[PDB]
Amino acid sequence: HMKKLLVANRGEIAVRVFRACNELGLSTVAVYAREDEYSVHRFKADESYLIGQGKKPIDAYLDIDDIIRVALESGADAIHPGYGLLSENLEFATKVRAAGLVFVGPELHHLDIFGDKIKAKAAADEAKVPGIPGTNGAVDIDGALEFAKTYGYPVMIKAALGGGGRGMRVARNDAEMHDGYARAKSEAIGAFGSGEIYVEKYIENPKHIEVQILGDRHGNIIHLHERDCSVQRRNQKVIEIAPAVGLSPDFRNEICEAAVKLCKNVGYVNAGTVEFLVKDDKFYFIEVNPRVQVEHTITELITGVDIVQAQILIAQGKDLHREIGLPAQSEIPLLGSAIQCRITTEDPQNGFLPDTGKIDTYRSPGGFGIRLDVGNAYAGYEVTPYFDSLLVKVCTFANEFSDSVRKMDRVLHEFRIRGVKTNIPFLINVIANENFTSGQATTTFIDNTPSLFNFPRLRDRGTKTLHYLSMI
Amino acid sequence: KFYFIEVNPRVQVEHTITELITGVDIVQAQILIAQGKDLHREIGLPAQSEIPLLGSAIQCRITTEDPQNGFLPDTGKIDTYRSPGGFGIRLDVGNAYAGYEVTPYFDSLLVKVCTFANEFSDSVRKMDRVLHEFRIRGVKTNIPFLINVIANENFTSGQATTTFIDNTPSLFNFPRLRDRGTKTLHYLSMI
Amino acid sequence: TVKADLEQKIGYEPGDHEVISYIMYPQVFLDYQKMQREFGAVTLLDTPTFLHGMRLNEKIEVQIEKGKTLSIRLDEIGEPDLAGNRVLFFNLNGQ
Amino acid sequence: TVKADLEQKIGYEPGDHEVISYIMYPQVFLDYQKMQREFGAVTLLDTPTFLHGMRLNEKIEVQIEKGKTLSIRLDEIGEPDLAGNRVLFFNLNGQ
Ligand SMILES: CC(=O)SCCNC(=O)CCNC(=O)[C@H](O)C(C)(C)COP(=O)(O)OP(=O)(O)OC[C@H]1O[C@@H](n2cnc3c(N)ncnc32)[C@H](O)[C@@H]1OP(=O)(O)O
Ligand SMILES: CC(=O)SCCNC(=O)CCNC(=O)[C@H](O)C(C)(C)COP(=O)(O)OP(=O)(O)OC[C@H]1O[C@@H](n2cnc3c(N)ncnc32)[C@H](O)[C@@H]1OP(=O)(O)O
Ligand SMILES: Nc1ncnc2c1ncn2[C@@H]1O[C@H](COP(=O)(O)OP(=O)(O)O)[C@@H](O)[C@H]1O
Ligand SMILES: [Mg+2]
Repeated sequence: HMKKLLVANRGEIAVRVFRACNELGLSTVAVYAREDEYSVHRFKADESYLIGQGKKPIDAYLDIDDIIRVALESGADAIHPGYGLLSENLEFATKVRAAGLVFVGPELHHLDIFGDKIKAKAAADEAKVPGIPGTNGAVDIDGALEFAKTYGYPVMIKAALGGGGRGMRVARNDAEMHDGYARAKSEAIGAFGSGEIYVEKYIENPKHIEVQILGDRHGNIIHLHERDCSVQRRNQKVIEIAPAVGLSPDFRNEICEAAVKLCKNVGYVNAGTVEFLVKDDKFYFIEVNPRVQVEHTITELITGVDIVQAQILIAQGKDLHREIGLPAQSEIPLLGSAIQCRITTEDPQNGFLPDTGKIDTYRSPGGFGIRLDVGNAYAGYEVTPYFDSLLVKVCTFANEFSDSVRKMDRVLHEFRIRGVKTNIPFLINVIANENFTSGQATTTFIDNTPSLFNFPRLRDRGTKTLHYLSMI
Repeated sequence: KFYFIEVNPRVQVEHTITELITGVDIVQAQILIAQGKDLHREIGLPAQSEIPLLGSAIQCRITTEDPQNGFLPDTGKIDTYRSPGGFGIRLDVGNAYAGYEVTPYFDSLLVKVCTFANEFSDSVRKMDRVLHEFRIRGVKTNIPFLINVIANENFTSGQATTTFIDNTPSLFNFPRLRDRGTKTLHYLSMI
Repeated sequence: TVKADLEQKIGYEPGDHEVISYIMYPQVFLDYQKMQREFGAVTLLDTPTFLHGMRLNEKIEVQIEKGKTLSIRLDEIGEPDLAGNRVLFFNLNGQ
Repeated sequence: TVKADLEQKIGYEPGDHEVISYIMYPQVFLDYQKMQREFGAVTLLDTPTFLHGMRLNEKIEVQIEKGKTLSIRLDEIGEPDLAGNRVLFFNLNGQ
């Protein structure tokens, strides 16, 4: 019944869904803001339409009514939201399903249950999956202080709608707890409107484990193993690996089983990610992401399962094991290990601020074990400050984790992006580290390793020679 | 029944699909064997019964042979190059980039593309996708012929033989391509 | 007979309108077909662009079909070489 | 203390020759270091290229190391824009 799909996103995820749609034989519709007119994803689709005319480009990509209007006038049967803009938005999915278009996502009750952190924690408690010992709902500042008294420091302040570590603060004493509560309140009203701050127990050096969940309309729910995303800077993911090579297979199986049984209790559909906090052979639920994730690529590499294709086919109502063709849970293969690196415009010698400018050189590596999901990184592309800093996702996969590390080091040295600064030297430093190589990296690994921020001087002799030749 | 013909005492062009379905880096193992290392002790390959079969893979070699010109190797200036990516796609590009002047001296190969998947049908679908997503302008390529061969039911069933191309004239029917960016730029330049 | 001859001359099977216009204006229709094969549907360009081309640093948008719009920008006009050719530095669709 | 101050001023630990040249010619050595950071080792260029730059359609080869030779061709010099900047269309190493 589906013949045409719109992607309400941009960048590399739009191209990823376009490639999946072309493999599934469907037509593709792109949307783009005026400031995103030179994006690759605009020209990778059968039809492209300008959206959000006159708005800011981020607000243009959040123009819900314009997106449904474009999808209706283009004859698109469905809308894939991708991630990061309206994938977790309850209002957008509600309007999409009210317009008669198929929403490639979970159900509305899944969206508004897993959107807010305290309701997701309540659902996990109903599924008896253990979580961080925290407040039973959004407490006040005084209640947060009371929790800091009875359960004792360390505690962590977290907002119930925070994203990307925005509404999340840390506290060590009483006054810093007040400051963190005030800052989380300001960030919650500023970006999300309502402040619903809770307080959770802080764990010393945890391991961030994410489990990928696929569920269909018939109720078959499987897990595509797990991902280790512990390597983070300021609670933002830097390098993600799959599977958790630093953990025992039985413990990973327990984490995966808890995730799939949580999703079975909530009756989850489509692709989803369950985030878990691992500390010395016990796990705690944090959130469920009701969308495809950025790091789904390494899960596809280690399992062989096309996550976006299965997402679209589940949105078609197809059976997980009969029509899509996925095997049983015990038959899901583990094809080696994979590592994902996000090459961004963040300058590690400038406090990881996003550099802007014109890319004058782009060379991408290839070969065995290398997967590229490029965004907008071609030569001549003018990097704008409007959108996110991502240039190209690169994934290296191999039978052994050591060979994956070696391939990713080769890739990061083979990559050449000139004109804008990149986080490539930081990624090289992290890859060379023995904690990451052993796979026992924690969430505090980057913040407690100052040697990651020592960068060798690069000659860059081609750029300087061309500059002098132009000068003379 | 099977018959020997010859042994190629070297790495092959199509070693890529073998290392995709096995996971075993053939060129790396070549160098490590030339270092005198042991296959299972130092290189680390498992025993023969433990060599994996990770799905199926397809290699297509995109060349400058023009199928509407008797597969003669076209030469000229490459003015457009867009390469696909994503899940299941492997690229081993030769000299194929924007601005590269294809000379008649060397081999006609532009880029080797390999698609791999758990199922052969998914590999075929991915290869059709990447053959349509590939954009090389300025020189003719064998891409329309590869699209025709990938579309054929004899190929997709796996039952193709060495006479399949020579006995299927429908492989040489090529749809007209609009190429409207090139023509528009040509008219704009002329005016 | 005319339709088969025209299907030989042009690279496809013509419609009735193409056959009848080939009857009245044979060389004009064939020259139009040659210009279609060389420059494409120039009817989609706007008239100042159609008659005058492009200036330096000009941005034009050509809607070639529904949902497809070519973003064309002329960045530089090269000096003519010894063979009389000029290299024109376009930015088509960002590239 | 001079060596430590130079290690502050230039982005690396200097040699004895660099320290002693910084003592004799303080501003001249710092200007040389700034030009090294901006233009690189221009001593590797040939003298007509060093003094006059590059002609249109000229091909030069710059050996920056043993086994590393930069192939540089100036294809086109762009007209200056309103900010006074020119775009120079180089072909470095085939690209
Ligand atoms: C992400 C994937 O899975 S890609 C799989 C293949 N599908 C696509 O590429 C969708 C985009 N469509 C196209 O590129 C082409 O129209 C094709 C491949 C379908 C037909 O090929 P052609 O006839 O030779 O080119 P066509 O005349 O139709 O289009 C002319 C130009 O408009 C470009 N174009 C294509 N889609 C759009 C768009 N939505 N908006 C603006 N320009 C577009 C084309 O890239 C082409 O430019 P090019 O010279 O760099 O290739
Ligand atoms: C195939 C693989 O496995 S890639 C692994 C390493 N990557 C490589 O590219 C190996 C070649 N070496 C290089 O490119 C560089 O010397 C590096 C990466 C080691 C150091 O990078 P930089 O310090 O920033 O640039 P460097 O000053 O050394 O070289 C200047 C230019 O000479 C180029 N160059 C590099 N090797 C050669 C060569 N053998 N011949 C001619 N030019 C060369 C570089 O590409 C560079 O041009 P660029 O601006 O486009 O990148
Ligand atoms: N209570 C806690 N104690 C210690 N570390 C935590 C705690 N809660 C979260 N973290 C770390 O901080 C990160 C929070 O990111 P997350 O909340 O998942 O971002 P988002 O809100 O965008 O989903 C996690 O990766 C986790 O490792
Ligand atoms: Mg989270």
